[PDB]
Amino acid sequence: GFCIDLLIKLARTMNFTYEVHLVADGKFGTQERVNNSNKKEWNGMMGE
Amino acid sequence: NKIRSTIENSFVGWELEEVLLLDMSLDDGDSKIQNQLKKLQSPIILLYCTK
Repeated sequence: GFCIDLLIKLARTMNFTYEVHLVADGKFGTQERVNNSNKKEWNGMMGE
Repeated sequence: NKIRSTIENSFVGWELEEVLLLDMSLDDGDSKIQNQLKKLQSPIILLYCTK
């Protein structure tokens, strides 16, 4: 799709490889509690 | 370290206003200690010193 073509265009001027790994949670993720204590941890996308 | 870690991990709005680490065992530093004491003034302050 769109972003894939963008990264391909990036590759042709940066000389680097890639191995796509799709998300294991299916979410963008925000600041949420760790569900074990008062600490807040990242979930969803940005935690990966 | 414990104070900073529990402040950062907490979701509550705790705002630390500087850390005072003046040493009373030094010589001729009483004026500097008084200056630091005058500079710092907060409603809530914690202390860590000997008796």
